[PDB]
Amino acid sequence: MRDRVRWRVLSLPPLAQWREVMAALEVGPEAALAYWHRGFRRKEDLDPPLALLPLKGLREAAALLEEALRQGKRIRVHGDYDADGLTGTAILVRGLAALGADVHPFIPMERVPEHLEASDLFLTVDCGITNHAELRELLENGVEVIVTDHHTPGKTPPPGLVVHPALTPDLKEKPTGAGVAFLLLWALHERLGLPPPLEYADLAAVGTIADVAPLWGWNRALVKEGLARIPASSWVGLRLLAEAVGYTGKAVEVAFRIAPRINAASRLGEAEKALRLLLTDDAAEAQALVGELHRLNARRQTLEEAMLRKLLPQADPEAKAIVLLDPEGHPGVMGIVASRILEATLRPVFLVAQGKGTVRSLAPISAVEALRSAEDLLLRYGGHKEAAGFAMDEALFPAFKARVEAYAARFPDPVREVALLDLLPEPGLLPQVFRELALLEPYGEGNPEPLFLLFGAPEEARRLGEGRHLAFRLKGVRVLAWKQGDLALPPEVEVAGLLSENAWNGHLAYEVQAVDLRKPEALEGGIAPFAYPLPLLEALARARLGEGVYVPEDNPEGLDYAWKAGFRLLPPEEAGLWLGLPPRPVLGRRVEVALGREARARLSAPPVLHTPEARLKALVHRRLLFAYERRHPGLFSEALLAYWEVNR
Repeated sequence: MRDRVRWRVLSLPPLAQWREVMAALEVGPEAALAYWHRGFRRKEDLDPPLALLPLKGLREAAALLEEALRQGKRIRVHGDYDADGLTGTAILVRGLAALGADVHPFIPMERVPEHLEASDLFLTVDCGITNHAELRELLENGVEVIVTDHHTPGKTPPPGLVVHPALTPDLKEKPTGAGVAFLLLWALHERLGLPPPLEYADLAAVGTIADVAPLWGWNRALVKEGLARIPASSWVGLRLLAEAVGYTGKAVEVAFRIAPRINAASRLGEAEKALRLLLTDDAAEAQALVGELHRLNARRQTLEEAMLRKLLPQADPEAKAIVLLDPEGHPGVMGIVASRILEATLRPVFLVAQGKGTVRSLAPISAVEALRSAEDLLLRYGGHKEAAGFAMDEALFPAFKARVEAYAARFPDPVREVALLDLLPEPGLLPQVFRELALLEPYGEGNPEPLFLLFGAPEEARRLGEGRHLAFRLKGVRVLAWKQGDLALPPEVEVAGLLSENAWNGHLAYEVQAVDLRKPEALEGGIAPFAYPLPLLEALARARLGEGVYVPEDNPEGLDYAWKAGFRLLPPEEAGLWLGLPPRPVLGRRVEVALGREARARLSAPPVLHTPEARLKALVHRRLLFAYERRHPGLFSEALLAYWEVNR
């Protein structure tokens, strides 16, 4: 598990593009790197337009709804029960009610006859993509059907009007159920001559974060609009839930504090509670409902901890697959218990409780493809590569366990990657870099917060507690971390951490929150090697032995000791050993390079005149020294190409 983790330094971009990004966006090289990796290049990519995505079927549904409203038809909004489904349902229910629609909600064939008597138009939120047979509402008695969902569409769309992103050719946005609900309300507003329903973007944003959709393009735009409307929401229940959790406008707070409370209600059978919170305009009742979700959340956490405690100490080792059975375990919390086991384990995880099953997988193992490998054993099932679910008679557990364990063995051990943006800059530059990274927010599925690589010997190390937690400094910057089993740092450490702005007592401190920490190891990254870092003393020996060598015109102080000493001086393109850097590229040259220690060459070590693209050259220089000291051919070679260009 803690041996199947790889650290990769992210590639450097072409310097002409790098500079293009720095200029537009107006930022330094570190932030430009992150921006370039996430695809942001014009000032336009940071604030995409929140516009009406032209989904396929959207206009017809909008027309169909206009008709429903004018003709006073009765509408039933049938939504999914997770946060995305509930916020989407609230969007449509509040939205349509505001326009004089006769509309009510409904949240989960045996119910089809109820839907029939109670409704003229049937609106599904984040569901119904493969509910064909329910074609009776369409057939047997004239009930109009509108389907809005974003779950994997079957081989053929179902009856009634369907509004699905993955059914719109081209289109590369990935709106969720709440997002689609939001677009549909928008389309209806266009038809009626009304302005965009921007006040519903907070509800849309919540659902969007909850369903872990990619935070880019439209999704990114939508969330920025919504995160900002939350503090003064038009929905007192959402504003009150957000304050209860100390919301400060950050997407991470939604994903981890707001949506979980809504989901807890649902997973515990009290989903109407969460829905009502989103629909009431009475603050008193809203206040009370927030207490109720707080109690449901606290309950879900309690059960989740008990289950985790019973299960984690089990079938984990190096078992290709983790298949555990907990008979009396609550079905509503096993999904999160699987994820926590999966993370602490880097192995697919299968849980079964009260005849229901959940799967959390990763790497080359498709969660749903494992289940398929043992499908005749299940009563029902379905999912994707990372998450899947099923029902099964617990009697078939051993058969199931073996099947899926055998299936996972058909693959290589999963390996977790940690993506490094770059070396962390000198402490003096941390503030500006942090402010420049700021425009990347909101962080999330789309774009994760960037990590930096700090490297050195830990000083002023001080524990804070009686284990794990500690603090220390690496080359002038304070780093906080949870020493992963051992405490006491090796003589030298490598850290992958978040650059933090820690407010305390009215003053700010910029330091690193380690997400991972370890004894130096081989780093992934760089381009195809051509320059191989060679230690200075080793290089001078060979030079003295008479090897064909190269010493650049700069620092003729060294080029002198060479003449005096009689080195077989040669031009860089033909000598296989360099004691310094040539001014212009020399490729097609598999060579060995040395800088020194006192070497004038080693003066890629002095600072400059900051602020401008001087900060660029400095990042390149820091890199060269790093790759040189770590004897990393790829990173050195890559850093050397960028060095050639930042000097042209």
